[PDB]
Amino acid sequence: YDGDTVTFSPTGRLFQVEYALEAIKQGSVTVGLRSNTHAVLVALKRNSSYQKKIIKCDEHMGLSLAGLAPDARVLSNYLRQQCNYSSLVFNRKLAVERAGHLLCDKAQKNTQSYGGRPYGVGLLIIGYDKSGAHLLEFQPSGNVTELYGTAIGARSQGAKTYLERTLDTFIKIDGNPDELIKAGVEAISQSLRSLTVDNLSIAIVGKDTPFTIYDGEAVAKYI
Amino acid sequence: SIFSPDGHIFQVEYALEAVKRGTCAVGVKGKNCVVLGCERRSTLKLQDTRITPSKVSKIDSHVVLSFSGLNADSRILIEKARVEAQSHRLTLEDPVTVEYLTRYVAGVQQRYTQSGGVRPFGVSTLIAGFDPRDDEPKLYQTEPSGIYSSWSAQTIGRNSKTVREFLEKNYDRKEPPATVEECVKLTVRSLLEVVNIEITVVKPDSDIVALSSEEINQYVTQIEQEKQ
Amino acid sequence: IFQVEYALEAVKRGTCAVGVKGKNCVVLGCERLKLQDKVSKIDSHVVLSFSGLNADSRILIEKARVEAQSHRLTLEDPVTVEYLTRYVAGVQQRYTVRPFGVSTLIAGFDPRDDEPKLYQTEPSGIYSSWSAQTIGRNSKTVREFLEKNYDRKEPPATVEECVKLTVRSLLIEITVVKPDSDIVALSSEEINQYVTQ
Amino acid sequence: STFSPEGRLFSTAIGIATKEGVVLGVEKRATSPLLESDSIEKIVEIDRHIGCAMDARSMIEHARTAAVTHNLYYDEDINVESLTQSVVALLIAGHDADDGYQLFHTFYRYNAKAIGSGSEGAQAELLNEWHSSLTLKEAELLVLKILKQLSCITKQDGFKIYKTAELIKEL
Amino acid sequence: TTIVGVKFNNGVVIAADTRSTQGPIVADKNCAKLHRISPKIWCAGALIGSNIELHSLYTSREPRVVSALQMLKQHLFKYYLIVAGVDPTGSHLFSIHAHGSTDVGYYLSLGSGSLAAMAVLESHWKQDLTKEEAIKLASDAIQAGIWNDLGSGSNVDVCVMEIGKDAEYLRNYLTPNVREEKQKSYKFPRGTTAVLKESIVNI
Amino acid sequence: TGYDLSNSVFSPDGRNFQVEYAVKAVENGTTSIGIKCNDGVVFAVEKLITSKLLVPQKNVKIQVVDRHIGCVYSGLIPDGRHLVNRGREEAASFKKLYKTPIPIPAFADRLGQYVQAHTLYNSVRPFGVSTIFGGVDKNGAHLYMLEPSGSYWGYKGAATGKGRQSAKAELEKLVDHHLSAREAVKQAAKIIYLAHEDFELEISWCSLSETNGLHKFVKGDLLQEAIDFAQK
Amino acid sequence: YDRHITIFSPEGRLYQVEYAFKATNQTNINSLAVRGKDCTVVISQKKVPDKLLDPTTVSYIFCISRTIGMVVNGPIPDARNAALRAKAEAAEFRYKYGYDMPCDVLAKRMANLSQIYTQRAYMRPLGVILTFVSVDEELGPSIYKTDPAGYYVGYKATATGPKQQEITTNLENHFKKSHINEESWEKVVEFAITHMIDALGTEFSKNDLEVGVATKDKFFTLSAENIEERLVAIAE
Amino acid sequence: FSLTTFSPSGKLGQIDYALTAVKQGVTSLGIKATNGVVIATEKKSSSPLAMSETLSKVSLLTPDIGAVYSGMGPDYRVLVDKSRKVAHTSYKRIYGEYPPTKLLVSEVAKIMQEATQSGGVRPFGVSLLIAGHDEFNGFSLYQVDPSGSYFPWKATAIGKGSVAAKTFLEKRWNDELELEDAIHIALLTLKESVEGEFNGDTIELAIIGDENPDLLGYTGIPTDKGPRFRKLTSQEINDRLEAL
Amino acid sequence: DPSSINGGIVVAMTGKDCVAIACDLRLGSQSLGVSNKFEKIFHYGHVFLGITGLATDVTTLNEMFRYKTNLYKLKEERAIEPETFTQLVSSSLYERRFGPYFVGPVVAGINSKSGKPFIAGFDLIGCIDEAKDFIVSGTASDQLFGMCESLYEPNLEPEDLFETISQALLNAADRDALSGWGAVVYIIKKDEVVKRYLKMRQD
Repeated sequence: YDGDTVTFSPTGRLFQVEYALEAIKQGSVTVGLRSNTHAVLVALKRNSSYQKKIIKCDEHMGLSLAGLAPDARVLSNYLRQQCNYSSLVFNRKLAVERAGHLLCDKAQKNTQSYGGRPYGVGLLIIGYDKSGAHLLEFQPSGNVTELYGTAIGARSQGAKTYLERTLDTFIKIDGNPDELIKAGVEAISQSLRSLTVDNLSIAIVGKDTPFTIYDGEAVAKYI
Repeated sequence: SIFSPDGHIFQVEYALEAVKRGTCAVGVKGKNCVVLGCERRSTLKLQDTRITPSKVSKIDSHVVLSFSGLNADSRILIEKARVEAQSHRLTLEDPVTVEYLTRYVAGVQQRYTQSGGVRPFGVSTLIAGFDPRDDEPKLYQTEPSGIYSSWSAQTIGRNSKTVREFLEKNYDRKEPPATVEECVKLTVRSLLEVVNIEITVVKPDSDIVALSSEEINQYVTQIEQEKQ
Repeated sequence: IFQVEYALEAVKRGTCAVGVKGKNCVVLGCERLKLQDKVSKIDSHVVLSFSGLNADSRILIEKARVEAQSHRLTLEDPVTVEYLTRYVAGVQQRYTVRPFGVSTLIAGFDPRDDEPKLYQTEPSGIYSSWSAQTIGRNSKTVREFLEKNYDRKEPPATVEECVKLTVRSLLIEITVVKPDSDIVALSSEEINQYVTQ
Repeated sequence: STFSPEGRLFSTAIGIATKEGVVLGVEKRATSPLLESDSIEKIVEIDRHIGCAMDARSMIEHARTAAVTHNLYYDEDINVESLTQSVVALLIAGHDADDGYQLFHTFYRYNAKAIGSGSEGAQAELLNEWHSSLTLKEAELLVLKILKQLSCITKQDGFKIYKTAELIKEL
Repeated sequence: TTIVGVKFNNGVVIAADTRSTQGPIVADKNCAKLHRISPKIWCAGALIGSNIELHSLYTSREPRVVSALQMLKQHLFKYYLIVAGVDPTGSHLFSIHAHGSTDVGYYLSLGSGSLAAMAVLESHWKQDLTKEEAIKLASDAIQAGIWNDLGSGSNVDVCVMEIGKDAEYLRNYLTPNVREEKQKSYKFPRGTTAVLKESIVNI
Repeated sequence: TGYDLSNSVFSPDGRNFQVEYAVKAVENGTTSIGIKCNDGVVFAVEKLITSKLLVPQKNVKIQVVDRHIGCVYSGLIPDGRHLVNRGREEAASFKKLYKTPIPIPAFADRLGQYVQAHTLYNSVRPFGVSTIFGGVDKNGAHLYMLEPSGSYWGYKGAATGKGRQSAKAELEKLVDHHLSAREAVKQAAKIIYLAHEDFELEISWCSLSETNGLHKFVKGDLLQEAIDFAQK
Repeated sequence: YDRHITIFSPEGRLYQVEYAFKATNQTNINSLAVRGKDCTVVISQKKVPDKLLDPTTVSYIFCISRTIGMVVNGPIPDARNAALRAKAEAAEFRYKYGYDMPCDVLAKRMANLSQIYTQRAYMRPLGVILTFVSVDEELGPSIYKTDPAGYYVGYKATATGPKQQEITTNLENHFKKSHINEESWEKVVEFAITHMIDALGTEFSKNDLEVGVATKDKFFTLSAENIEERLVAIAE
Repeated sequence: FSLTTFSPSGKLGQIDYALTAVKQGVTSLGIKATNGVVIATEKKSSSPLAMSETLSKVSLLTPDIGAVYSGMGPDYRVLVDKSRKVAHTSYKRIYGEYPPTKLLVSEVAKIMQEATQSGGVRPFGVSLLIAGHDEFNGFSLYQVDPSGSYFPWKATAIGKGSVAAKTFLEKRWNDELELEDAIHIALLTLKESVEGEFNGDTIELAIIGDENPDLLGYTGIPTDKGPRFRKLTSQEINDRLEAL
Repeated sequence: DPSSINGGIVVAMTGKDCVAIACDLRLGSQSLGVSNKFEKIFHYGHVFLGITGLATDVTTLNEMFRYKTNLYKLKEERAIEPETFTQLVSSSLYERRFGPYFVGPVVAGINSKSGKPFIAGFDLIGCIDEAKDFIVSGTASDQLFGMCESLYEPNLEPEDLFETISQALLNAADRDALSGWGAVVYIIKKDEVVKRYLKMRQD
């Protein structure tokens, strides 16, 4: 029953979709969190150079990937296309929720039609718009969840548990990007079993901050 | 229509078998004519013989096509060949050569062994005739694989092996049949090795005649009294 | 790919074709029932020889001829042997429901040029240039003969030498290609004189 | 177009990337003395400052088309990392004004990399031999060394294929 | 052209003239302008039959005149006529304006002679016409067009479709314009024409 | 086994197995219900809290179509979104061709034809969602429930998901004992809470009087009253 | 693979079509149609298992056209697909040929679609048996029934469902002893309900039946209140 | 992909299966006479309440050509619709006259052969006896098989009882048969095949014979002929059975 | 006017059991006469077709009808008859009606089974004009119409038919600027066809 994306199993499961979800567990951990003012992405790159895990969609939004990178390129290019279309037709910064729903509706197509395969990449999208800072988690099944913080990729459960315990704290970090980045780098740490200035990657966007990525010396002060 | 591990195409080989189960066809080209022959298989009492079509079909005033294999596929090939023979004249105002029509039919047969969603034609064909403003006979064979060859005499269909062995040791390359009578005699003799005949003679200037049952009867009587 | 390897098997059953390029010309030789009675010009300056399924060779030769004329029609310059080889290789690639069971030797000269060219294509669509090559059945044996009788530092110098090497390799029809659209097939008696000598 | 239950989808080229230029090298490995050695184009140009050492021909044609299209559209040389994506085991090497000299093998950048059946040992030899202060001379000679166990990209010369006998004699 | 349709108490009758003109020149003196669409549906004017027959075979029912009208008007709209007939629902008489519009009538006229024929129809048409009265009336309207219009001439064709029985087509119902005998015979003596070459053709 | 690996195949019994497996997929979803009141409909759904990190009121599940149709579904949530997107396209096309908003039974038929079409061909998969949907139109309130087979009927009250049986046990009592919209919201909350036996209760409703026939979500004081009634 | 797609088995049978026949009975409701002197009646069991269903919506009788009505045996999704297609075909005929599609023409067109599904391997047959009823403008009261194999034929009276044979036996006995000679459609409806009761041995309430009546220039379905009057008249 | 393919023995499997479907079909027969052709078949019924008069197993293709079948009825219905369509568009609209029997039979065989060589389609599970008249060939009777192969026959039978029917026709058929004697022999052969009730309502006959101008539906065009194909009515068959 | 560019005329007449068809031989570019050998009459067996109008269209239709009649003869194993060929020509002209051929055809022949004369023409409306006496086509159609209408008499013997048709063609061609440079007359009988070239004004 698992040979193709169209076949339901007798228990009602889509085995290929669950295999695509398992593909993400092979990827290195990336972490996301936000206050009302700022949203942060912290990624463990893996090498040879460390592949960049963060992708910038707009001054107001960006994303990171876990799993199959080509699928990340496809989904991110589609997201750029939608944002550019929105600014072209309405001069309207596409809302993070609507961008997430567009990704949800695009990926679901591959899980129902024959001839394609689900995207084997899970994405974390952070953005800032009129509603404030946002964080979305995207999955190959198409499900999109708006979260205070999350982690995806191999051994992300530790970072997720740390974020669960710390939630009472970092939600209160308004107007202090450095403390949010410190909380994020600490959270990603529990997923290790270490961090170097070149290995680690950090991105941030918020009220005043346009979406920016820290690599190299830029991340040194946060390790 | 895909390669075997040893490189053969399964459907083409099975179409060759389908041809081999088909009824006989034979042709011999002499100095001045090509003769085509087949056994009637008129053993059924209720078959309407007077309107039953002959195995040999004209494609153009100067070319005839015989076949062995699946009749339904043979009719498709015949209609395509006729359309092409007329289209060649309509494009360039000359009739097709026997080589050109043979190549067209072979290409049609080949195309079905490679294009997906279709099966090969289970038909091998003998194409005989004369080129425009020419007098040397032409005889050719085509079979489902899509390849074609020229022949001085050939047989296809069931019992083709036996009568081909007969033809090999009766037809002489150095002194081929010199007249219509000798060609018809050899064709009837070859078919009588398999145990009523229809004979078609194609001659230059678009002369195509089906020999009457009395004429084949006289040929058979001569051959039989020779057998004694 | 399995289908391509089976097409290679079909090629290897086909009758052998051989080519050798000398200083001034390229010579293509080929191995041709009792009652039954290879090299195809693509353009006035390029010839194509093949080994494998004869039926598929007709499709490839027709496409190659159409492209050779379409190139002249779109660009004044006639096709180069390199360009035609590349086109034939691409055509073979694209069909890989089944590949063409044919490998091709492509020989000739470039327009208003005098360097002889000889190229090979195989069902996978890979192509390469050779000083001498053979394809088809028992091609390994005759290629091994060529590797030791052909000399890279002193290749054949005349039409007689190229034809002699080709005939010895085959041991029959022979085609000689020379610049300025000079393509000629040797007569049976000429080949007999070469063979006896 | 399928995933395994474990979530994964179901010659030797050696390159060294120095700060004075990238060097690529390949084992031609002709099958016979008859094969025209000149026709073994196993290193190819993609753009004025980009080349690769190896479906190959089609991909190379599309890469060249993309590179020339980018040059036509922007009047600039395509960044190698952008080419890898916009575009056999590959070593893609080129130069740009964003990150300079690069070599790639999903594509990951490398300081030096080896592919083919000898990759599993050439990787260790590279790890032991490669160092940042390599000048193009040592990069070439170390390419040759690891081959024993050419082409380059420079801002002055661009991509070019080598002379070669001399650098072998100097080994 | 002159075409009239006249509905009468048990059917419909259509008539036409038999002159075809290439400008001022009479190309055909006996053109048949009444055309069958089906056995009991006829048309005249100034594919549909085959499709009507195919649909009749498909449905195993007698064609409706409305079916022919609908198909014909839709065909003309995609890219004048009188279509009259009898079907299980009675006798019908429709006109089609070749740009797509259609109308019902109890008497109609088409063609260059349409006005001359319509004058007679208006003057003499009445409710409850018998078959003979309707044939006479249609013939008179066609004759008025013939005599008074230059584009109409020669003979009268009539088709009578009565509900209970089969349609009767009266080719050249009247022939009022038969030509008189010529004053002289213009037979040339044999050998009058000079011939260059004579040959037998192998047909 | 053997006749269930493709969507277009009948088994010797005449049953299409892939559709039944899609129903099994529906049974795994969280409980969602719909209730028809004398002048409107009410929608409620059990939203399970996967973790404390989910923002607690912004993962909306009930979807509006046009302005008068509300849709709630259980099973493969992405398939429900796909179906609702098609429904929105159908409603927009109807409003474009005809200036009146699409009638609820017409919309139900359009969605049923779309869902059933996914049970015809082997190259496509059935929807893994049963969709409760409804609204108010020129002829009153309508409540429908699709099945992965494309089947649908009108309902006085509907429930689907893992707790569908427990919820139906209470819908039956509601119908036997009655239900205005105000009371309908509280009873929907009660039914969701009873069938749940962490989660967020989401409620919505469309009534001719209390919403002027437009679909609105329950929020603030009314939502809290429904929740405390359920706790009571 | 002859059992998975519509191709011949060695017996010449099309097992997929035969399995599509099995699907028609899976709704487990019986129906019958009878012709009166000048009207046609269809009776069908409206089995409602769930108390929460709105019975107004549970219905397998469709108004295809002003004159034609259709009752379906088989899954409701396929039944609604067939009803939509029949409505579209009837409208297209009225458009192309200028008059209302006859009942038998609609049956033939639907059977031709069914045969297409039985010929093209890409498409599965619908598991529905369609019964068209009308009072034709020419032929009068008509019953035509189409099946998944693409076969159709006109009927004096017909029944369909798991207990088809029993209802057909009762109708055969009555037709032997005797169309149904009645003067108004109510009496033939009562007759049809009576024979349904007798053949199935089960009394019916107003909730258990759905009834469609074809009269000149109108096919209409009886509401539960009208079926109540009919059942009362039978009780008398 | 093709569903009809050559087996290792060279036979086409789906064609054999369609011929089996035909051999399970109800018996139908045709007899060619000096002055006509009779084609007959018996009509089994799905129920005693079914109106068998609504289904005709003998159908008119052109006013001079008619066909009967054996095998799957819906296939015959669609194939007859296509045959009429092609006989009108591809011949009559071009030449102004209906195709002769040979050419229409060739075109039906073309339709049936395409289903035997196209992908995604199974062969037609019917064999047709096509009887017709044309000016140059006269009366002719053709059998068409699921593969598209067709042969002319003096007399033949297809379906369940074809072997016994053909054995009987071989004995009965002879030259100088008049069409009335052909009808008599057809009725006898069909009676010996039908195990159920045998009467004008369970039997269907049609003839190709003299032109019937009375069935033309109009008068006044002398050069129009009138159909030569004519179905015998239930009463016309019964009166002949009463003289059998 | 495309038909007037090249000129030329065709006339067909019916005799007693025989047919005659005649045409002029001039091909010109309007005023300039180019060729005196452009015969406009073709035969496809025992049926003859004269085509006037645009010369390129004449050649195209000759090629097309040769193709179609060759296929007809192969498929039917019989030659096409004059009536069937008239229908074929009519349908072939229609298949190009939008963007038509600028031609006027004239069919002439003897039906081989009934053995009786047949001639037919086709007008701008595309209506087949099957005539018992004569068909004219081309630029001098008016001259030909009057000439034939005066000279023709029923049941002409072949030797009288030749003289009548040749005089009609010669005197009409003399009065047409774009017609002339010789004429050819075919006399078509049951068994043979005689082709004759006429002496005429070469200006």
